[PDB]
Amino acid sequence: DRGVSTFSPEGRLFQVEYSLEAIKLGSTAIGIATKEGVVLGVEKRATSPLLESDSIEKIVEIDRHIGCAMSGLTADARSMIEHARTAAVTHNLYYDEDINVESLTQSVCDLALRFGELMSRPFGVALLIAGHDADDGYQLFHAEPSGTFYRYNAKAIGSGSEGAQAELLNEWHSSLTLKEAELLVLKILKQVMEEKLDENNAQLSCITKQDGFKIYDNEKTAELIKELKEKEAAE
Amino acid sequence: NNYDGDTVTFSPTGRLFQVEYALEAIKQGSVTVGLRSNTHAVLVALKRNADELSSYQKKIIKCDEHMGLSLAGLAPDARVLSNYLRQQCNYSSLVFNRKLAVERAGHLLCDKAQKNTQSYGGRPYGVGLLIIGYDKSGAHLLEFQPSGNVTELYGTAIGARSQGAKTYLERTLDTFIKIDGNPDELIKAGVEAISQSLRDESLTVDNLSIAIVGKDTPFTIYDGEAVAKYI
Amino acid sequence: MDIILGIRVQDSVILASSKAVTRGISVLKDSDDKTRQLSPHTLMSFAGEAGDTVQFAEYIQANIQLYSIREDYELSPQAVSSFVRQELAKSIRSRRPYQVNVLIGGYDKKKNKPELYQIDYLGTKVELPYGAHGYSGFYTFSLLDHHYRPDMTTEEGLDLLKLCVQELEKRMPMDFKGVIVKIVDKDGIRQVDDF
Amino acid sequence: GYDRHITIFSPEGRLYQVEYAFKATNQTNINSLAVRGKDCTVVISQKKVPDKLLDPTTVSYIFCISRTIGMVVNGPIPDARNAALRAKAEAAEFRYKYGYDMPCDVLAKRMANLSQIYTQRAYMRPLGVILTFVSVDEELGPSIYKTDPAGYYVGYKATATGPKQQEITTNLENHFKKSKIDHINEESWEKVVEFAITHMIDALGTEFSKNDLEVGVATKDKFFTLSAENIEERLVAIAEQ
Amino acid sequence: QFNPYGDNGGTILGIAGEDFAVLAGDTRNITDYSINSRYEPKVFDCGDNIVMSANGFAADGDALVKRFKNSVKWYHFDHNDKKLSINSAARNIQHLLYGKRFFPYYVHTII
Amino acid sequence: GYDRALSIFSPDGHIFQVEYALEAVKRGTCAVGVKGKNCVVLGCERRSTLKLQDTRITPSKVSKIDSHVVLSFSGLNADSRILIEKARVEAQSHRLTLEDPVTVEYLTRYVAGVQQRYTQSGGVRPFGVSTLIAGFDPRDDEPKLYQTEPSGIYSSWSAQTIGRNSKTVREFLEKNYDRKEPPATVEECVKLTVRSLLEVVQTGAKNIEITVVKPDSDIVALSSEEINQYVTQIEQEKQE
Amino acid sequence: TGYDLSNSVFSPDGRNFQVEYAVKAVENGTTSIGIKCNDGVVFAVEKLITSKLLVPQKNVKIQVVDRHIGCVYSGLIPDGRHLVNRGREEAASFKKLYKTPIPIPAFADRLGQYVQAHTLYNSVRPFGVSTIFGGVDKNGAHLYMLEPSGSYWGYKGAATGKGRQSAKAELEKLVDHHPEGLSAREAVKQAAKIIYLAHEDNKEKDFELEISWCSLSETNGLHKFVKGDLLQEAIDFAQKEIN
Amino acid sequence: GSRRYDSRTTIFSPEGRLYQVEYALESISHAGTAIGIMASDGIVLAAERKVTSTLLEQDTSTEKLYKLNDKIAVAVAGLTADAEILINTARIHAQNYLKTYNEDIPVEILVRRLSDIKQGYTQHGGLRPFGVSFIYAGYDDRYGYQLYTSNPSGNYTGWKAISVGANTSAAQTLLQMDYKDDMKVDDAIELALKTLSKTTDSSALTYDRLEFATIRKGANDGEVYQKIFKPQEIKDILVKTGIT
Amino acid sequence: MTDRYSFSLTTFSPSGKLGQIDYALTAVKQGVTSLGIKATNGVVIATEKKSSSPLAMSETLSKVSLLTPDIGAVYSGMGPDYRVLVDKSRKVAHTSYKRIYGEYPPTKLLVSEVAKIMQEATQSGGVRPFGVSLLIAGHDEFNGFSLYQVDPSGSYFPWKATAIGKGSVAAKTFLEKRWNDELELEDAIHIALLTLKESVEGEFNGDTIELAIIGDENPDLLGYTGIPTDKGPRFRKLTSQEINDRLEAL
Ligand SMILES: [Cl-]
Repeated sequence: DRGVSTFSPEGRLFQVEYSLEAIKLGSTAIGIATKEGVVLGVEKRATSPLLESDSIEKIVEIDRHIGCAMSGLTADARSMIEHARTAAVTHNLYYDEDINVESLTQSVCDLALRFGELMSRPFGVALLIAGHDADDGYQLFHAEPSGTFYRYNAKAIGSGSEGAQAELLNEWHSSLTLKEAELLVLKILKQVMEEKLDENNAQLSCITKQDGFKIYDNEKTAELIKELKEKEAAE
Repeated sequence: NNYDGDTVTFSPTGRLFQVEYALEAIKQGSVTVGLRSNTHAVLVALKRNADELSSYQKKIIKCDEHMGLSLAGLAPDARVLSNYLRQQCNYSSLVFNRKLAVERAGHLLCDKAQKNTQSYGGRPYGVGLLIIGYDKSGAHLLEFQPSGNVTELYGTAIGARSQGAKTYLERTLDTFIKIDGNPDELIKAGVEAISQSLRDESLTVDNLSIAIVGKDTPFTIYDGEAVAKYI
Repeated sequence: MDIILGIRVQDSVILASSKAVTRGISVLKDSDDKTRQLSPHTLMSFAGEAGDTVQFAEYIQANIQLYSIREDYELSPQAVSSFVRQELAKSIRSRRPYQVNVLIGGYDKKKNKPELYQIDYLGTKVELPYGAHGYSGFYTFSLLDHHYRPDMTTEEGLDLLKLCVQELEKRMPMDFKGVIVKIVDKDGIRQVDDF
Repeated sequence: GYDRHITIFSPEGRLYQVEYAFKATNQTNINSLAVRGKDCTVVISQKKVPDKLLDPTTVSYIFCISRTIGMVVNGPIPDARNAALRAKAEAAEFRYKYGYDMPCDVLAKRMANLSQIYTQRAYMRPLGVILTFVSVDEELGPSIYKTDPAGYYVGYKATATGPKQQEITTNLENHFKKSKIDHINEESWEKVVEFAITHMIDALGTEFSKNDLEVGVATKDKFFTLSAENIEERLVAIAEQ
Repeated sequence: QFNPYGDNGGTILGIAGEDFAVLAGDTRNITDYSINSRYEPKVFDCGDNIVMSANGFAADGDALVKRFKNSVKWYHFDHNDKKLSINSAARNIQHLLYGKRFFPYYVHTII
Repeated sequence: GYDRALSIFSPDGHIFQVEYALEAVKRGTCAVGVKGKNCVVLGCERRSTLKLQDTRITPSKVSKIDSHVVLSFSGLNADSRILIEKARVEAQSHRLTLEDPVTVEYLTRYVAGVQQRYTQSGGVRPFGVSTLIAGFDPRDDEPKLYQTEPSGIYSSWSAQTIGRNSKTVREFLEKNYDRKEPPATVEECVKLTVRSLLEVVQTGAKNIEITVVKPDSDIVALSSEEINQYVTQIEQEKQE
Repeated sequence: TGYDLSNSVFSPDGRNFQVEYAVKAVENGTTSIGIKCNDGVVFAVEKLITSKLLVPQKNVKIQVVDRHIGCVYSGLIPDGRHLVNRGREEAASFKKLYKTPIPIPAFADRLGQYVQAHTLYNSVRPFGVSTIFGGVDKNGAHLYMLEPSGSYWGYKGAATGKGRQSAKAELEKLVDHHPEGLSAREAVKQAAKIIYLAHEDNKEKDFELEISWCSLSETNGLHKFVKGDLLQEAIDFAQKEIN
Repeated sequence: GSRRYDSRTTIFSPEGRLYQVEYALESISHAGTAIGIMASDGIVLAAERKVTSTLLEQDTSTEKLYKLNDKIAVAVAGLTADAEILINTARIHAQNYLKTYNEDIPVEILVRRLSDIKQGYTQHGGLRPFGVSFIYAGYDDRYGYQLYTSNPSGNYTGWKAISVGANTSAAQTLLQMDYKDDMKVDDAIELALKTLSKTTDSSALTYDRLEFATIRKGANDGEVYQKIFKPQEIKDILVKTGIT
Repeated sequence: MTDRYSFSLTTFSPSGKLGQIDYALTAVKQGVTSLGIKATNGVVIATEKKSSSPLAMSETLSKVSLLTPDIGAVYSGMGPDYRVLVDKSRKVAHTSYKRIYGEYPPTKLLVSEVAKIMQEATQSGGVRPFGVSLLIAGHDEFNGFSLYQVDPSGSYFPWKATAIGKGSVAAKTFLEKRWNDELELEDAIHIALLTLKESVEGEFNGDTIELAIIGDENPDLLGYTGIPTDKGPRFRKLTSQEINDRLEAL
């Protein structure tokens, strides 16, 4: 065989590149950042109809001001979320304040390359980290198993990412309202999803300065889905 | 071929392929330039984005009030090495009340990178660094390679198409070395140097990254509207 | 803490434990239950150093409950007492020993016999017809030595116990705020509410 | 066939790494010889200094392990010096722990045990050396004990090691058939050294100058090496007879 | 038996106004009945508009200030040059002090 | 200590050791879980190539983790004991610190976490086991049924099956289980569970085990005759 | 085969191919030399000027150990630094316990045993440097050369790197023409000449000369770098001889 | 590094099998047959010694049957050296339980712990598994007489009658034929010997190639006795059933 | 650095063989012949002293070793492996028995400890099995005289008489014809010498043969007097002269 921390001739780490292929097989997750808030949405993708879809937890709270969506080997994300929550709470204990979204993301990304012959392999999951702080306002970050993170105005990850990202390139502008962003996530999810989008197989969430991180009810999302279908038929 | 499975293996011609593959990661990285006069030292870096919706990856990192570097290659490896430099600079201050010499900073990075090239299990660092600083012997510029080799220079560049800026600085050597007591002109020379490595893209306001340190100037980084002056 | 008593009669084991928790010159509580059910037919009362007592009792309780789940079977009172003794025997040569004394009352369902074990903080175990810890025995034993018979009923055991509490309430210096009484027999563990 | 890379058994019950360590023994192309007198033990070895830029005084394969024990090595110098440093440390520790000087045969056994471990444990390679230990033991008298990369060791009446070892071995065998005894019946160590050099000359068929040889001598309470002039004095005595 | 603590004397004083705050301290340093220095400052500017003094055993005082100044430096490195607010500094100093709960810094700290 | 990374990524982005552990689960005897309006039923297959067995002492397929939660599995039997032991220890540890028994979701989350840890720890292979975890939360009458697998993912199910020929019995459950109206009684829930196993098993003799869990720590295992009555009743209705 | 894929494996010859492969890395490096003289030693090295942008005199390659030992090497420069760092630790512990500064032969074996240890296991790589080193102690002057295998000897003169054969030939002439001995100041001049003559095997890029020395009379038994007037004087002597 | 030489003893095949466990079972299938039969009033353990030599000391020998405590014994099939490591561990475990609870260890608890040790060697540590299969025969006051088996996988099961080692397929068919539930010890003794006699790879079954043991309540009143048969006692029981 | 070989080097092959153990047994087969015979009042163990060179002093190399005063050992296979096993065997007799019970271990238990050491080299990380088979003869109060064989796998068997190594197949057949349960110790020594002559090719005398017995107590070899219960070692190595005396009446 070969070392886990081996470089390829092109100057990339084999294991990190292979984990990126696992993330492409994962379910779609989309995030959009506005001046009124950040929206996070995911495809649940139940493997069977007997599976109770509400138990599928792919959007997750880290703190009141920070939320998180995932895509890939979702089991790998548990210890990442655990670390993120501890980092957020620990900082509040040491400094009597909220921790910056960027500093949280950096803390999570420090775990990424702690593998070799430390854990035995990289994480096989990508994260979208969305939050708010007083200094830099509403933010969205894409955290990869390479240990790298980019800030985004909008970002899609998962199986339908490259098609959804191209759609986000055209639709995003710096004056989007929160409601406009909500509909946009639903619209783009419906386009890349295999099965027909409804309140049971898709989930929305947002983070605002005022109310913090909230996962939407199935009743609330259902009305936004109905509002979306009516607006597309109206021209 | 059969001798590139790990860093502990020599090839029949005496080469370390894992170290060479790590060197290759730097070549894929975005271009960054370093140059100095007798009074100041300047870093200029071209930042890279994922797409139009993404931010531009930050290339420059501060290590102390009098020292800092720019990166090209694996960014997390730069974070580890810069953190180590922050600690070593800090140890020097707390224990000896002494600012760490830029030369010692280079020696310490060399030795840390070397240990990762002689033992089983580990891997070489996959990043190159340009360290600038001002200490008791004036301005300094260093080039770090993950083979362990550290080199002191008047000017240099690393990353993709770095040969263009490196040739330019080799011609301009006599001019920019004597830009003493004039920060803006030394930066202008650095911005003109990195321009020789551009293809199809030009320097914009959220694309360019500049840093400076000198006689009466702490290590500071300029981004955004603060670099509009130099376009 | 302070007063814990135990009496083994024909068909049951009766444990009586004081209700007072005192700290300094203040009685902080007068309804404290100084006991833990280890298994359906095994009860342990305890007294000693503050904090240590409940920490030890609950630790033993967790271990016996774990055993019960693993084997789908209830350990005999003799087996539970031996486990507890060993834990205290380990403790006495530790950096900081558990300063806890216990009585273990149980009904062995295989033998159809009640059993009472007295174990001090050193890990000194004895099976007895009647038992006590601390200064309590200095008053009650002479009373039990006289009035106790091996063939007594549960009701006769309760009357014998009333006699002991009355003697303690007369001659003891401290107000221990009465006792909670619990019976262990073939049908399990139950509490006498009016004592 | 990874059974030839580490010290595990091959299908025919062999350890190839041990066998290849034996071949490293002759990499220096040097022959050594050891004999016993009445009062002493002499060891001689060839000294080849090819490069003119070398300091010849630093080129040596004989080592003073303790005051009483000497050691000559057949094999590459890095492994030789590794063995020498360990032997010196072992001999010193023995004296501290047990209150008397470590015997030659006991040190040989200890170093042989260490070698055995490298043939059984995978992470450690065998040393490509053969170690010949010499002394005048206070109980057993003149002693020669030799160690190899297999972990084998035994005492010797006399011995030889190197590429042309067999020629030297039979030459010594034929002498002891004739003399009918276990040693060189000689009073002084000087003449025992002369015997050693004489029989090496006959077996190898080469002449020696003062710089072509290296000599170590063990007597009661000290082992020492000879200088070039001490050897030259010895070469003159042989020539004048 | 070796006594790891000493008393370097001196006194400090902090008052807060509407849009300002003062932290004062005398410059005398003593041991027993002797004067070590007539001018040895023990009120320090720690950056981010925070002034600090740790009065009592001077060795512990200097150690604490040195560690807090260092804490401010790393706060900038780890959190994008964010300004350390006075309330955040206070909480951070609590953890510095309580970290030696069983071998305390023998000082009275005011910021 | 033995350090080797055994679970690693392949070029196509798969972790083969985790996927091969799923093949061990596919080899195991079939297990099924069905939850009704007021109960959960766990059914388990037992292969009949083993006669001369002693069923008194042979390890049962369904294990109590606490008095209110049960765990069944499909895959390597030896591997399952390690998970069951850890689960039982955590159940008692939870009671000790929180002063309340575990929820079914929490217990599942713990077991699934252990399984995940063995997919990115050096020197270990993944568990060749998938589990069905069922029960009722303290002071709650809503039935709970969860599933875990070697990768570490877990989820809630109205009804689910695992093991060999599980795709056949899942097919049966998908058309016979109504979400709008789950089995209203204990009898209805057991019958649907037995029916689903009869699609795969062979004979309804000593091949099927059934365990019923009701609220407030009410768990009981059915005997041969009791199960055989369900088998006899189903076959007579079938001939139509 | 496959015997050369792992360190510490004997080939059927009785060779360690990994060590021989490390020697190839040494042969690839720049030329460095050592000259033993009357009461001390002299070290010199070739520094290839890759670019105009290199600051002259500010990429120092010769290293001091303790205050009386100088070290220079050819091959992988980082590996050499690792060896010197160890040498400094070894010298420090010797002086700590025994008070006196470490003798040169004692120091030589400390490096030797350490380099040899990196040929015993497959979990480490052999050193990719040959190290020329020495100094002055109680018994006078000593010059040594250490190789990847851990093999070292004492030398009258030593050379390693890409121009080793040229340098060796020039060294042998000095030994023959000066049997009584060479002086310290002469050895500095000769060192310059030999580096310039050895530069013919690396003549694409022009180079920078660097010399150091230890002498009982000239440097009081301590290691010092040759700079200024004495350096320029040595350069001029070398320039006159090539023409 | 050392990665090159690692056999990876604790991995799955593409089919989801553990290579080393399967290969250890293949090793055990060449070992001398051992049979256990459980009766209502006792248990029989019978085992065939591996091809004996006439100069082997038969009376002072132990290869197949080992005593764990006064109430529990095991029959071995596989590598003897591996079995003795596990036997000593099991003996210690039984004494730990007795020390802790002042009661003799229940049979299943001892079997589970020994089986858990085997399991560990298949999941972690990178070591080869133990090439051993046990038949456990024992008594406790909960379940009475019990027969168990464990194998290198660390999986264990309970039995009325079972065989391990060589020719288990043929042996199990014969046991399945003649076994019934109301059987007595003396009948079980006869079944065990008859089964070995038909499944043996030898020409004829003799006293010197056998080890035999019973666990009865045939002591005096409500107590269990372990009888490891002497050579002469095996010779007599072989004549009494008419095999020789 | 550090021992990275934390995994087994001996593993099961598809056919169920443990390769390294089999190959270790092959190394034992190549080794020089050694044997052991048990008599009514003693035990004898013998082997050939294969000299590596005539210049070598074969007295300094001992193939037959004392483990305890009443137990001795001989081997066939790799000599160095045997030497370290004797060191470990001597120590374990003290650490795990004599320092606990104040008396030397019985033969069967010391054999059991040596077997354990050899089994661990078959399963532990980064090691090969021992390339030797041992024959251990001994006496103890409650078991009397006994003879055991220990193989590379860690298996051990008790023997009335046996042989191991080069010509073990023929030697075992020879011993079967001659052995009875009424053999006196002197008769067993005689048979041992006869059996060994068949496998030896060159010189056959007291200098090329190594032979020791486990017999009566030897008070003269104890080194002190005054304690009645201490009566001396039962292990005795026969001298070169004592062997030649028995080779005349052969
Ligand atoms: Cl030893």
